Amino acid sequence: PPAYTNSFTRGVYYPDKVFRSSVLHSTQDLFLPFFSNVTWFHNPVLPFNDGVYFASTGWIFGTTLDSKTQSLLIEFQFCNDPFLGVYYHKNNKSWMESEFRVYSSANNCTFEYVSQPFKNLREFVFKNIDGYFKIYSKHTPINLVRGLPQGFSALEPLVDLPIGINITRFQTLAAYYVGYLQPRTFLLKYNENGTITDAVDCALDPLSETKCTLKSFTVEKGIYQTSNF
Amino acid sequence: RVQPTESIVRFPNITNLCPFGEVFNATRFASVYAWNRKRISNCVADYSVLYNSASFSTFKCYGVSPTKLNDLCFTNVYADSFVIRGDEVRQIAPGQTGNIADYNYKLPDDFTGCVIAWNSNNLDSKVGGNYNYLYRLFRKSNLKPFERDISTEIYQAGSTPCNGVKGFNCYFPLQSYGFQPTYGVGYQPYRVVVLSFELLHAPATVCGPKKSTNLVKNKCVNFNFNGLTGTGVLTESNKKFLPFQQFGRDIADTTDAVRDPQTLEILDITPCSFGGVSVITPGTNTSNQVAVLYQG
Amino acid sequence: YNSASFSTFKCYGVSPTKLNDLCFTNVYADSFVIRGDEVRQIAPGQTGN
Amino acid sequence: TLVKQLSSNFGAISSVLNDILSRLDPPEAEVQIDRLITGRLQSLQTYVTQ
Ligand SMILES: *[C@@H]1O[C@H](CO)[C@@H](O)[C@H](O)[C@H]1NC(C)=O
Ligand SMILES: *[C@@H]1O[C@H](CO)[C@@H](O)[C@H](O)[C@H]1NC(C)=O
Ligand SMILES: *[C@@H]1O[C@H](CO)[C@@H](O)[C@H](O)[C@H]1NC(C)=O
Ligand SMILES: *[C@@H]1O[C@H](CO)[C@@H](O)[C@H](O)[C@H]1NC(C)=O
Repeated sequence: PPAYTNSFTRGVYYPDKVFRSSVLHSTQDLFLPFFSNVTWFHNPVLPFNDGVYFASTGWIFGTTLDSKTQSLLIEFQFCNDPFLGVYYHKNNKSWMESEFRVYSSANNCTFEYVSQPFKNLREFVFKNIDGYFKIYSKHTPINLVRGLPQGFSALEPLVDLPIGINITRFQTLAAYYVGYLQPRTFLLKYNENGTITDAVDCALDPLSETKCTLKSFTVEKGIYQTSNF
Repeated sequence: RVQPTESIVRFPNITNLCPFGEVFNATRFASVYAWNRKRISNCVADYSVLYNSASFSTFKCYGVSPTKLNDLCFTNVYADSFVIRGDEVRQIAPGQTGNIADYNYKLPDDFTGCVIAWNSNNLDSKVGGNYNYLYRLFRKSNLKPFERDISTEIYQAGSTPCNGVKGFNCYFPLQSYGFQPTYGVGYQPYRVVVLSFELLHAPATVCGPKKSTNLVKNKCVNFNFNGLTGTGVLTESNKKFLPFQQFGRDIADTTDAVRDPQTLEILDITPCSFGGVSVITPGTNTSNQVAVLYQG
Repeated sequence: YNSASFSTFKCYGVSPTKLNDLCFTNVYADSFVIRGDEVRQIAPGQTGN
Repeated sequence: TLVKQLSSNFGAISSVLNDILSRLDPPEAEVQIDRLITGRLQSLQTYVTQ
């Protein structure tokens, strides 16, 4: 039973590696359109389009999920109901990972990486372009229950892992939001500290595309021309 | 304008050497139908040291001068190793049509790299022919740049069903080279490698072994930061990058702040003093002394 | 091309999948009947009797 | 607009002279140099006429 909630100006992330300060630069990249309905779930298989926006208060990427093609985890024969189990022991008051039934076996492996061992809100953006798997995130503390906070917050990149394989489906491992990225062009405002304070759409609203044409956040009273029909 | 006084060079300290033994003459080479791809990172790529392990008979590049390979550092170089016939070396070219160039591994029009191939006499030649190497001949549609095919279906010609239904006009697209030493030189096996890479799209990874020098500030000189060359003063930067920044641009879209690869610091860039020179005179007939005026 | 009634239907030097889309000048046809062991002899780069 | 005109490749490899000079040999350098020069000259002519 999926639920639909309107997005509120979220999903802006630094498009490139360059530092700009107090500039009104514009660029085109795979972004999240503003005010778009996003599925709300409270473990279905979700198709992976050109881009995904995950934000909730363990991920599985693959195609067949039967140890026939390599699958990103963060050749595995996934179970019918793959999950993770943390058991609260009675002998000692601690939470151990007694139950582990994520997959069956791993025969062939291409790349393996293990990092260091490891109320709020986590935002995640996944995109595979030119064989690179880039993850964007920001751990933003909030104290709300329902309704994504209004405002803006950039998403700094975490790391790039070069894999470059087919990704069509993904399954998560409890409320989470999933949105889909589309090719769009925004006008990314910058400040003295070189942070993206605000941004504006260029295809949503004729006023927005007027702002896009003028390259400013204030529109003087009068008539303007934007595009061609 | 004032001329630079000296020059400086800064390059990350890397001692690893890129392994080319498997890329060059080795025990096995892949097929054109399933072309192998290898990743090269965090090592040193030299070209003059490539003339002692295996013989070279084809040394050409498209987009990069083959005499500056030790001058500019690279980023994410790709090497594709496979074997094709000797009469197909011209087919591996940007925008040049060909049987392999259409129904097999192709090359994008904006390719920037080198294509290297050498003749194989008996390394990949058998008396009865080499049937291990397969080359596609039939395809429903042309491949997009850097695409692989693994399907073993029987090509469909006409209205007769194929793809497992063997019958009329059903042909297997994969044929065998059948390399034999008795054949002509134009049909001998050729081990071709393709070097594709990106420049200034990310932090530098594979660079030439030319060492860095001590950093000098307050004097505008020729600087080369990670393959970026220019001219300007070097001064400390009060503005602070994020941990994932290394370049800086302005409204003019020109580089002005570059992270030092060695000391991991930030240096601001500003061109040397520049302006215009004008002179005034009270009249040639009256006298000869003149005055000099500078503008900026 | 899709007659499905010819024992041998082969085109050499051109793509047999695209021939009703090319304009030529003259067409010359020669027809004769040969034995079953002589079909392979009739081919480019082939010799025999 | 005159300043923004710099970043256009004009059909050449890149919009910066330094990259072209280092990457290519002198015999092949001119093929991009003249391509850049024609565009920049056209931009200057437009600016001066305006
Ligand atoms: C999103 O779609 C759902 C139904 O698919 C609809 O109920 C909801 O109103 C839509 N949201 C927007 C943007 O109007
Ligand atoms: C796993 O790797 C081995 C060794 O390369 C190979 O023989 C085997 O076919 C691989 N498994 C699958 C399912 O292809
Ligand atoms: C990925 O897989 C889908 C089906 O699972 C297929 O349609 C698509 O062509 C594949 N793409 C690549 C690049 O392998
Ligand atoms: C910019 O950064 C400085 C350095 O911390 C800070 O003092 C200043 O408040 C920042 N400007 C803002 C947040 O507008």
